Amino acid sequence: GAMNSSNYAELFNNDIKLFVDDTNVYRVTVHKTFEGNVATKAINGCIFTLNPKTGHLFLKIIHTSVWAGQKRLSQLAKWKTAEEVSALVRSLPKEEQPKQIIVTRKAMLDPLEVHMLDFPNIAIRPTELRLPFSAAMSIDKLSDVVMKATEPQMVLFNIYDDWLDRISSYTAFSRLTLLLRALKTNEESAKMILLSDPTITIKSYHLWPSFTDEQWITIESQMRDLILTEYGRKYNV
Amino acid sequence: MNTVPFTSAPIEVTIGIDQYSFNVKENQPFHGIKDIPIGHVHVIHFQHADNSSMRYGYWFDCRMGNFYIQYDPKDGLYKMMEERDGAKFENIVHNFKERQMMVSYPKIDEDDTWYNLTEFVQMDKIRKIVRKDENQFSYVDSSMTTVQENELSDPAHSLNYTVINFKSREAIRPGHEMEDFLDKSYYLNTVMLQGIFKNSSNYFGELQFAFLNAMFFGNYGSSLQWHAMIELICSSATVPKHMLDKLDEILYYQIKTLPEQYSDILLNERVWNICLYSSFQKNSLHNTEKIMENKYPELL
Ligand SMILES: C[C@H](CC(=O)O)CC(=O)Nc1nccs1
Repeated sequence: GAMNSSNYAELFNNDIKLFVDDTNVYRVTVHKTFEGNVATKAINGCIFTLNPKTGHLFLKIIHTSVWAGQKRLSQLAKWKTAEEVSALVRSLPKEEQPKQIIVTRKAMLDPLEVHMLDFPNIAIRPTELRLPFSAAMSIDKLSDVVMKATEPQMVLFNIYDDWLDRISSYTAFSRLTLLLRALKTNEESAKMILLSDPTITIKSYHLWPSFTDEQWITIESQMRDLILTEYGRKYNV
Repeated sequence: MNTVPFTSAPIEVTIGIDQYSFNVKENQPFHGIKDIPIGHVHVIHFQHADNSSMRYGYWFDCRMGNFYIQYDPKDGLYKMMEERDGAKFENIVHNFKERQMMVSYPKIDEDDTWYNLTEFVQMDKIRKIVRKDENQFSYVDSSMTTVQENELSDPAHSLNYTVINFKSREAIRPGHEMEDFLDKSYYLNTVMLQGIFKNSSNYFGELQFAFLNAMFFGNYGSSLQWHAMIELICSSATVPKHMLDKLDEILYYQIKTLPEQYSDILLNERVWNICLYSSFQKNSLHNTEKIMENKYPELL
């Protein structure tokens, strides 16, 4: 059934599973037209498909051409997401295919279930967790590949860099969701925290800076402070 | 006009014959039902006074044989049986008619209700949904499960309605996932009408039989089937115009006949609100929408 805080450790067991987040599939800017009407302009999007145990991210770039001449784009985007996730599962070798797919938004359940009819033993589940995967496009290297794409493209990344050499998957996922929540809540301040110190760099082959164990503790504390700070600003507390 | 005699009535029981019903007292001199209109299927149904558990009954057509009811004190129910000796049967009925021990099927002449509820229902199709080939009549009760219910347990005692499942490979062509899920026309017209039922008359017959079993026995799987068959049509963008017009007539008389006090359990809010107000066919069911809004405005 649904995935929540009671069964949170299930994310890090040895059953292959993927999170699917469709927030950034259909992305638009909204603008006035010459006649004073309003029009949307789509920009490139992405499906965020993540293995929370290993950090493997299958980021399918959604190029604006897929919307050309299509109607009801917000509805179509769910079906396109399901269409893309199902061919990724079909393409994966049998021993790599997930046993569960957890969608971050309940509107993805029926599209994904219908596209995965050929896989009756893959459980399609919602979650009660509020996960900040919409902020993936605040990770500079992910945003850059999406916006530079000129055609549909599948891009592979490990969203944990090399952290699993030193920490468990549970801790890596907790660090990831804290970083993404902070970038979602105050992007400018989060990036300031992550880069403020020029002597800590992002390796060419990484997404995040090369912090020591002690520096990650400091960074995580500053991210928690940011989130609390913004909550106080928001609710006047 | 034909006759279903009763050997006797040893236990107090409410007897239904189609949409009519009457109460028989324990050991009352009741010997059956006369003047049953030829040309339709019929259903004779029972609810025991001392145990309202198991509504049960028999679908039959007097054109196919001579049928009578006899109480079985071992199995504790009124059983339908066929009398093969025609002269014996006529003589029994005549005596009971002469002694005026039969109720008359109380049909008003202006009244087309039963025809309107059974227009497409044929005995031969009932006997394929309810499988007991040694009898010409079909037993149904409140607790019988459907084949689809059993898939989700005695297969001999099941209702073999046609399985409808909107999230199944039968309903969804590979490569047409969104199309077929949002517009069930493929599933309705190719899989169900052209493929399984062969024509809309057989589809409507099963729909009508499902409703009648839901209403007369409180059979829950029959209610599920009735709503699924409605939903499949209403959720299709492409439906022959004659089918929509006929569906409106079918549903109007079903809603008209439903007991007002059973609406909470016999009507699915989601299906009806979707069919009348959101579906492709939301504007094609004018008569049904009008009776639903005037009779059950709470459901909506
Ligand atoms: C359909 C998709 C390719 C595309 O989106 O054009 C499948 C895919 O990327 N398979 C993989 N297997 C291992 C790593 S990525």
